Amino acid sequence: KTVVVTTILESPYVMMKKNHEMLEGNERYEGYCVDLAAEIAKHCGFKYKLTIVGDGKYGARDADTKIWNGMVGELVYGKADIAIAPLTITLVREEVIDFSKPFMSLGISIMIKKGTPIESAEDLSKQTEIAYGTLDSGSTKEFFRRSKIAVFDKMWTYMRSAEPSVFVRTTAEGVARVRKSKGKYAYLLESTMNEYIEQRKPCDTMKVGGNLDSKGYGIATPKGSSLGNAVNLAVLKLSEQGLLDKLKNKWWYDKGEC
Amino acid sequence: KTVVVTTILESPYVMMKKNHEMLEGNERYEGYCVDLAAEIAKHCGFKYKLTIVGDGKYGARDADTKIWNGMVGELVYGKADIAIAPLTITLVREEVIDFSKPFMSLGISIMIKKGTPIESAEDLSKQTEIAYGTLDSGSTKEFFRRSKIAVFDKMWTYMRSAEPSVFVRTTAEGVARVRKSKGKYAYLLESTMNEYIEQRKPCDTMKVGGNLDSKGYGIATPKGSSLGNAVNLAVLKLSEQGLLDKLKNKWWYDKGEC
Amino acid sequence: KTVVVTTILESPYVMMKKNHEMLEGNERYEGYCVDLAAEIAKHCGFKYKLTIVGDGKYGARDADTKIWNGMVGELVYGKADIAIAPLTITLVREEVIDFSKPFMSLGISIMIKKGTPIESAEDLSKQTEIAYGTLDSGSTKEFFRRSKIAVFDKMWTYMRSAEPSVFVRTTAEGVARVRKSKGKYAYLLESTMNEYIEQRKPCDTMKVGGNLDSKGYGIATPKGSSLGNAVNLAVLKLSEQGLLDKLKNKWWYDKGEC
Ligand SMILES: NS(=O)(=O)c1cc2c(cc1Cl)N[C@@H](C(Cl)Cl)NS2(=O)=O
Ligand SMILES: NS(=O)(=O)c1cc2c(cc1Cl)N[C@@H](C(Cl)Cl)NS2(=O)=O
Ligand SMILES: NS(=O)(=O)c1cc2c(cc1Cl)N[C@@H](C(Cl)Cl)NS2(=O)=O
Ligand SMILES: N[C@@H](CCC(=O)O)C(=O)O
Ligand SMILES: N[C@@H](CCC(=O)O)C(=O)O
Ligand SMILES: N[C@@H](CCC(=O)O)C(=O)O
Ligand SMILES: [Zn+2]
Repeated sequence: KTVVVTTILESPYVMMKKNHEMLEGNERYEGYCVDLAAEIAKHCGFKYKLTIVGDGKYGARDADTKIWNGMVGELVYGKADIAIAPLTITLVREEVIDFSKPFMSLGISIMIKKGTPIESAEDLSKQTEIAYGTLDSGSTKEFFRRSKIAVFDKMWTYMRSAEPSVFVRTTAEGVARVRKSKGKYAYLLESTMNEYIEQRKPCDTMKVGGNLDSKGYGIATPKGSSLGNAVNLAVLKLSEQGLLDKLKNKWWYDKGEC
Repeated sequence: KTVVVTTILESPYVMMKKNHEMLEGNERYEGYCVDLAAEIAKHCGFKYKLTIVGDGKYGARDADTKIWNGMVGELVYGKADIAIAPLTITLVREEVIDFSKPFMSLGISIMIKKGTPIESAEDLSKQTEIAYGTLDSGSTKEFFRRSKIAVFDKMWTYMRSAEPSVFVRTTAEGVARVRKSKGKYAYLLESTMNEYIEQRKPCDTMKVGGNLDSKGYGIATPKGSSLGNAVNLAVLKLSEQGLLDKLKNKWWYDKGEC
Repeated sequence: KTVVVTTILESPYVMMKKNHEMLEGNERYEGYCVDLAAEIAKHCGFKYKLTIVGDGKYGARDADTKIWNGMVGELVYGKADIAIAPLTITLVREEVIDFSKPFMSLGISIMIKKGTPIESAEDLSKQTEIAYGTLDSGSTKEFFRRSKIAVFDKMWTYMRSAEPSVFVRTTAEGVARVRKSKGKYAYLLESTMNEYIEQRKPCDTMKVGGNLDSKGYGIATPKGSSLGNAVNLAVLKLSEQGLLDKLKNKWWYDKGEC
């Protein structure tokens, strides 16, 4: 039984392998999460099909509709057997899907175009010149939507009324937006992505500040999926074998272009 | 059946005719909106009675009570069939009443007694010496109250807290307050009134800076009224036949005194 | 359902990005109306497909055939769910389609090559040296065609009978013609496009005089469409949150080249 892995195009976790669009199969993709999926499938002894979540969303439960979209939805509604993505372990997702132990640590972080007078979330919150937003339908946005933390809950008050929307559809759009914004837009996103981008040409962005929180990417499987246990042990195996570090190095730093 | 037209004594939209005491019914009044109402009535083929809004207000929803006052309330509660007044098309209002397309454009503008060291909203927001307020129960106030724009949020933060109240009940009061404040009061009001006032003796006020927002006056009708369509088309007709411009010229600039 | 947004390639409202040779769906497009469509959609919470009106016309009822072309037609004949375009609210159009409140004001204005012996429509109406025309199949043409106003009537009389046609198929054609005409052609186009063009290199054109009239672009939906309401409310929300002015700034002025 081929495990349907839901994942999302998000560098460097999962990326079309240059010139593999026209291709098919898992080999098309590359990235930390593709390798991870590999080491996971190998350690759990399963065949998997990497599928890119249709709506290209990580997963959020639509308010009112209550319907999970993105990779979470995939798992929740049985469209996918497992999500091997920079899928943030969050409480609201862990209620509806299972998460392996984190295979990666990240925090919400601020990406700014280099030179933006922003050193912290506080800075962002304390000012108006510089818009900032998050991926919509992602844990970051939810982090802010939900945070009682005075500075975030506020950053949210701003972001949620912000217009144009400070929310971007994709990390690339946030990043593009930061780059295109002449520093007038700060993108709140996961330090791992932020760190990846920081290391990619045009190298005009950087992570400033520490992370606004600490979380992890877990491999998500549907609630009570039998894969969960295997995958979880796999992740831990992988972690202890230094594979995750090896992978993170491979995908973040070994290709550093800055 | 005689259309009850709610309107508001607001120059030069609706004004008691110099005599007026010797006149009855519609003929008491003259002004852009009286003329507009005449042509709207003629073009929608209804007989109407101009009636001034009891509370002389345009209309805002009372927080807590959620009751609408002013012309909006007159429509909302079925005291009037139509509002033909410089009634600003706003989101909260369009939610409870219908507006023809705007028959007049306006923006929130600043009226200052001539010679006030203010050239913009940013200026007012940046200082404390010159008070500034808007008509309460009006769209200008609601604009600031609901504005997320840094400068206006600041301004609203100030105005909402200003003591004594920077808000006025009538434009006449705001205008008087400007004229009497020796430049210590800037009146945030709609450019149309501001322009009109600018052009009337004592010619001591002026609009400064551009409009803070762009909006329109719409002939309002109760949500889902039949008149709405007719009135809307009549407004478009009147607009296109140049009547609106002819009326605006007649009432704003033909009478100019400065 | 995915709302089908008809709109028109008209800078800066809707324009092909720059690599629209590598993007799909809505991201191929950029511009004020593209941004407008996005927030409109985000606020009305619908998915949309931007689709450029086939005939690249705005909408005019073909005399004799009585068939609406352009985006009006697209809406009138059910090909589009909504037009998010510099579509002029006009009487004839509101008779067949629904317009939101205007999301942008404009007036018919005269674009002349900078330094053209023209300062007004009266000026144009008085002379024959400077040809002037409008966009054909536009509200601007129809304004003149249908104008009862002596001057615009004379101008119409002139334009309709001017040879070669003073009318142009596109704004670019009109603009090019202004430029190429060494100032012997005045383009009567909406102030907004006039202003946009003014702001674009070669900066050889300018809006002269006031507008001949005042109208707005509204987001159009088929008559009695459910969307109309939400979109109208969206437009108002957006307008009040300063979005439309931000967009206007972003697309007109923030890239100003003159
Ligand atoms: N940085 S940290 O060690 O304090 C830290 C780490 C994690 C925290 C919280 C904190 Cl304060 N949350 C967990 C979530 Cl998955 Cl429930 N992940 S974590 O990276 O181990
Ligand atoms: N300039 S103005 O305020 O007098 C003005 C504005 C509009 C008018 C007419 C006039 Cl006279 N027409 C409407 C059309 Cl949509 Cl029926 N639009 S408008 O910009 O609000
Ligand atoms: N300044 S502008 O022309 O771009 C403009 C005009 C109107 C906007 C917003 C903007 Cl940004 N909002 C609408 C709503 Cl208030 Cl009914 N009216 S408008 O005058 O056509
Ligand atoms: N990793 C995030 C997506 C990126 C973000 O939200 O910043 C998630 O699972 O929702
Ligand atoms: N036209 C405004 C009143 C004037 C103002 O608010 O300044 C309204 O409809 O509320
Ligand atoms: N916006 C216009 C087109 C341009 C023009 O007519 O000048 C319309 O809706 O017809
Ligand atoms: Zn390969």
